[PDB]
Amino acid sequence: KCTVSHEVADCSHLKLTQVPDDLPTNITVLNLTHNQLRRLPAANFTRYSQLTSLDVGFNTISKLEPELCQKLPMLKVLNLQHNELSQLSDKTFAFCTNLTELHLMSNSIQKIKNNPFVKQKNLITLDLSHNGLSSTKLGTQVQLENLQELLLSNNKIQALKSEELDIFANSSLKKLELSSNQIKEFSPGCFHAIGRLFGLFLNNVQLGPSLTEKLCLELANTSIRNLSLSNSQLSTTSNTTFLGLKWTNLTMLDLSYNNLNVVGNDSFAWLPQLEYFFLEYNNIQHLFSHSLHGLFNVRYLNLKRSFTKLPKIDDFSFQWLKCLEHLNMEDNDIPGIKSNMFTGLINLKYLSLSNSFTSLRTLTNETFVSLAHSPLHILNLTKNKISKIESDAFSWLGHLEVLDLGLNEIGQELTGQEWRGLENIFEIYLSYNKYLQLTRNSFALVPSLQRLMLRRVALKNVDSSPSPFQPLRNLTILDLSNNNIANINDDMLEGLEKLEILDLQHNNLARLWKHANPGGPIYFLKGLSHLHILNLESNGFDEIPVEVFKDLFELKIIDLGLNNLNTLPASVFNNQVSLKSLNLQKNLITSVEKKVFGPAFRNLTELDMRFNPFDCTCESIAWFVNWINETHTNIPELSSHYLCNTPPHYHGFPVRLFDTSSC
Amino acid sequence: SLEEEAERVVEELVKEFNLSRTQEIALRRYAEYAARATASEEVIEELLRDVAERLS
Ligand SMILES: *[C@@H]1O[C@H](CO)[C@@H](O[C@@H]2O[C@H](CO)[C@@H](O)[C@H](O)[C@H]2NC(C)=O)[C@H](O)[C@H]1NC(C)=O
Ligand SMILES: *[C@@H]1O[C@H](CO)[C@@H](O[C@@H]2O[C@H](CO)[C@@H](O)[C@H](O)[C@H]2NC(C)=O)[C@H](O)[C@H]1NC(C)=O
Ligand SMILES: *[C@@H]1O[C@H](CO)[C@@H](O[C@@H]2O[C@H](CO)[C@@H](O)[C@H](O)[C@H]2NC(C)=O)[C@H](O)[C@H]1NC(C)=O
Ligand SMILES: *[C@@H]1O[C@H](CO)[C@@H](O[C@@H]2O[C@H](CO)[C@@H](O)[C@H](O)[C@H]2NC(C)=O)[C@H](O)[C@H]1NC(C)=O
Ligand SMILES: *[C@@H]1O[C@H](CO)[C@@H](O[C@@H]2O[C@H](CO)[C@@H](O)[C@H](O)[C@H]2NC(C)=O)[C@H](O)[C@H]1NC(C)=O
Ligand SMILES: *[C@@H]1O[C@H](CO)[C@@H](O)[C@H](O)[C@H]1NC(C)=O
Ligand SMILES: *[C@@H]1O[C@H](CO)[C@@H](O)[C@H](O)[C@H]1NC(C)=O
Ligand SMILES: *[C@@H]1O[C@H](CO)[C@@H](O)[C@H](O)[C@H]1NC(C)=O
Ligand SMILES: *[C@@H]1O[C@H](CO)[C@@H](O)[C@H](O)[C@H]1NC(C)=O
Ligand SMILES: *[C@@H]1O[C@H](CO)[C@@H](O)[C@H](O)[C@H]1NC(C)=O
Repeated sequence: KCTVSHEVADCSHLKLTQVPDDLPTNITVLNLTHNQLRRLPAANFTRYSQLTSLDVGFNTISKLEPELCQKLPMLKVLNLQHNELSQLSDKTFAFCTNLTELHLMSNSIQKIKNNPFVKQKNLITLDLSHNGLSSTKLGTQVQLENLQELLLSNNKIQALKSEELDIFANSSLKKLELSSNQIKEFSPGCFHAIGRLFGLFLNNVQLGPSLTEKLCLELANTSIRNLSLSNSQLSTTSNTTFLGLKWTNLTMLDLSYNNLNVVGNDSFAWLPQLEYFFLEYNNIQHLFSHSLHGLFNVRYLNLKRSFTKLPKIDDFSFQWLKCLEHLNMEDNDIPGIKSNMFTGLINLKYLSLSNSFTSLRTLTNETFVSLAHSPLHILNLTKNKISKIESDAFSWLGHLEVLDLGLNEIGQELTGQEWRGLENIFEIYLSYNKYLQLTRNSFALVPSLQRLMLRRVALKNVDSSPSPFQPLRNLTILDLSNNNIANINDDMLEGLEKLEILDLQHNNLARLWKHANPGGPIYFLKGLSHLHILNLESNGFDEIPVEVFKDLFELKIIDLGLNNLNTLPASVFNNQVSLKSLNLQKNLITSVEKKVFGPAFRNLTELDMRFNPFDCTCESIAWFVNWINETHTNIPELSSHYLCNTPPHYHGFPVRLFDTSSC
Repeated sequence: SLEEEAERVVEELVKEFNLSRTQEIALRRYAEYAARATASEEVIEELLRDVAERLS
C-alpha cells in the first residue's frame, strides 16, 4: 500500500477513492496529501482510533459530518487545505475541541454564519488564508483564549472596527497577518480593543499618505512591537507620518520594496526604539544629513540596492547611526568615498561593499579615511573594478580580518608597500586578477596571513627570487591554479609547515617531472607535513620521481587525474598511510600490481582508477580483480568504467567479469 | 547538485559549534576546497569534523 517508516502512513501520491482500511491500527500521520477523496464518514475511521495528525490537504471533501470528530478524540492538527468546505454549519464541529492547530485555506467560505466555534480551549494557531472572507467576526463572546498566531493571509477585508474584534477582548496574539487585502478605512479604535495585539503584518497593501498618517494614530496606545509595511506604497516621508507611533513602543520595521524616493528631514525621528530597519530595494536618490535623525537605536541596516543608478551621500549623513552594527551597501552606484562619508559609525562590524562603487579604480591613502575610528571586521570589496592599489591604502584599517579583493582588475607589480598596517589580516582573496608580478619582499608586512587565494592570477617571479612565500609562516591554504606556472625552484614551498591545501590544477609542470631535464626532477613538494590535500591534476606528468612523496605523511587526498601519466614506479605510495582517497581519472596506466598500487589500497575509502586502459591479461589485472572481490572500500560503481582495451585477444571486458580462474 | 546538501552539514556544525562568523568563512573555504578535491563523500564529513574540532 503506502510507505510506512515508523507510524506514518505516507500515502502521498497513491490515487485512492476509499480510506486505506488495511494499514496498522496505530498510525499517526495519515498523510493523504493528494488522494482524491470525497467523504470522511464515522464508519471507516473507527479503525483509526489513535490518529493524531490527519493531513488531507489538496483533496475534495465537500461535507464534514460532526460524527467524524466523535470517533477521533485524539486528533491534534488537521490541515483541511484546498478542500470544498463551502457550506458551513453551526455543528460542523461542536464537541470537536482537542485541537492544537487548524488550517482552512482555499475553502471559499463567504460567510462565517453565527458562531462555528466557541470553545477551542487549546487552539494555539489558526489559518484562514485564501477563502474570500470579508470581515473578522468569528464569534460573539470571550473566546480564542489561547489563539497565539492568527493568519488572515489573503482576504477581501475593506475596513476594521472595534466591535468586529470585541471577541478578542482577552486574546493574546503574537503575530497577526492581514496581508494582501485592499483596505481603505481604519475606523476609530481597532487594536486597543484586542488585549495583547503584539505583531502586525500589512504587507502588499497600498496605505500611503492620508492613510498611514491616521494608522500611526490608531496604533498609538496599542502594544504593537513588530510592524511590516513591505511593498506598501510609500513614495515619500515627512515628520508627521509615524508621529503617533512615538507612544506605542515599536521595535522592528520594514519599508522594503515600496519605491522610497526621498526621505524628509525629520522623518523617523519619532522612533527611539526601532532596532531593526529594512529599506532594501528602493529608489533612493539623495540622502541628507538629517534624514536618519532619531535612529540611535537602529542596529541592523539593509541598503542593498536602495541607491539606484548619481547618488550623493552627504557629509556626516551617518553620524546619528551610533548603534548600527551591520551595513549592507551591496548593489548601488555609489560614486566614490568622500573624506567624511562613514563618520560616526563607531559600532560598525560588517561593511560589505561589493558592486557598490563605479569609481574605485585606484585606492590611495586618503580613500578609506572616514573609517579611521570605526571598528571593521569584514571588508568585502569584490567587483569594484580596482585597477591598482597605491601605497598605504589600508593604513586606516587595523581591526580588519577579511580582505576579499577578488573579482577585480588588479594589474600591478607588488612591492610590499600596499599592506602597510593590516596587523590582523586573516584572509586575502586575490582570485580572478589580471597579472600580479611579485618580489621577494612582496609579503614581508603581512606575516599574520592565513589564506592566500591566488587562482587565475598570472604569477611571475616564482623562481627567480629566493621565495615570495618565505615570509608567510601561518599559511593554511595556498591556492595556485589557472596560472600556467611552468617553472619552480626547490625552495618555492619552503618553511611552510602548517600548510594544508596545495591546489595546482591548470599548470604546465609536465616538463619539470621528466628525467632528461638538467639537474634532475624538481623535488618541490619537500618538507611539508600537514598537507592534507595535494590536488595535482591536469598537468601532464608522464613520470613520477621515486621518492618525491617522502615528506607527505598525513596526506588524505592525492587527486591526480587528467595526466598522461603511465607505468608508475615502485614504492611510490610506500609511506603514505592515512590515504583515504586516490584519484587517477584519465591517465595512461596499463599495469596495476602490489607495488604500483598495493600499499595505497589498505584503508582506502574512495578509488577513481576510472578511464586508464590497462592491458587485458591475466597477469596485468590479477591482484586487482582479487582485490575487487572484497571491497570495504566504498568504490564507485564498477560497471561501464573499467574496460579491457589493449590486447585484441580479450579486448572489451570489465574487470569484475574477467575469468580469474583461468590464470 | 546533491553535494550541495553538504552545506547543511556545516550548518549543523554552525548550530553544533556556536563560533564566530569569521570562522564560518574558514569552514566554508576548507569545505569548498575539499569538495572540489575529494570524489564523493565520507571524507568531507571526517575532514570537516576534524577542522571544526581544531577551530574552536
Ligand atoms: C505500531 O505498529 C507497527 C506495525 O506493526 C509496529 O512496528 C512493529 O513493532 C514490532 C514490535 O513493537 C516490531 O517487532 C516490528 O519489527 C515493527 N515493524 C513491523 C511489524 O513492520 C510498532 O511497534 C507499533 N507501535 C506502537 C507504539 O504500538
Ligand atoms: C495615546 O495616549 C496618550 C496618553 O499617554 C495621549 O496623550 C494625550 O493626548 C491628549 C490630546 O490628544 C492630551 O490632551 C493629553 O494631555 C495627552 N496625555 C498626556 C500628555 O499625558 C495620546 O493622545 C494618545 N494617542 C492618540 C489618542 O492617538
Ligand atoms: C515638520 O516640518 C515642517 C516643515 O515642512 C515644520 O513646519 C515649520 O514649522 C516652523 C516652526 O513652527 C514654522 O516656521 C512653520 O510652521 C514651518 N516652516 C516651514 C518653512 O515650513 C514643522 O514645524 C515640523 N514639525 C512638525 C511637528 O510638523
Ligand atoms: C597621502 O599621500 C599623499 C601623496 O604622497 C600625501 O601628500 C603629500 O604629503 C607630504 C607630507 O605632508 C607633502 O610633503 C607632499 O607635498 C604631499 N604631496 C605629494 C604629491 O607627495 C599625503 O600627505 C598623504 N596623507 C597622509 C595622511 O599621510
Ligand atoms: C563578498 O560578496 C560576494 C558577493 O555577494 C560574495 O560572493 C557570493 O558568495 C556566495 C557563497 O555561497 C555565492 O552563493 C554568491 O553567488 C556570491 N555572489 C556572487 C555575486 O556571485 C562573497 O562570498 C563575499 N565575501 C565573503 C568573504 O563572504
Ligand atoms: C505530509 O505530506 C506533505 C505533502 O508534501 C508534506 O509536505 C509533509 O511534510 C508531510 N508530513 C509528514 C511527512 O509528516
Ligand atoms: C486530547 O488530546 C491529547 C493528545 O492528543 C490527549 O493527551 C488528551 O487525553 C486528549 N483529551 C481529550 C479529552 O480527548
Ligand atoms: C519580530 O520579527 C522577528 C523576525 O521574525 C522575530 O524574530 C521577533 O521575535 C518578532 N518580534 C516579536 C516581539 O515577536
Ligand atoms: C513601551 O515599551 C515597553 C517595553 O516592553 C512596553 O512594555 C510598553 O507597553 C510600551 N508602551 C506602550 C506600548 O504604550
Ligand atoms: C532638512 O531636510 C531637507 C530635505 O529636503 C533639506 O533640504 C534641508 O537642507 C535639511 N535641513 C538642514 C540640512 O539643515
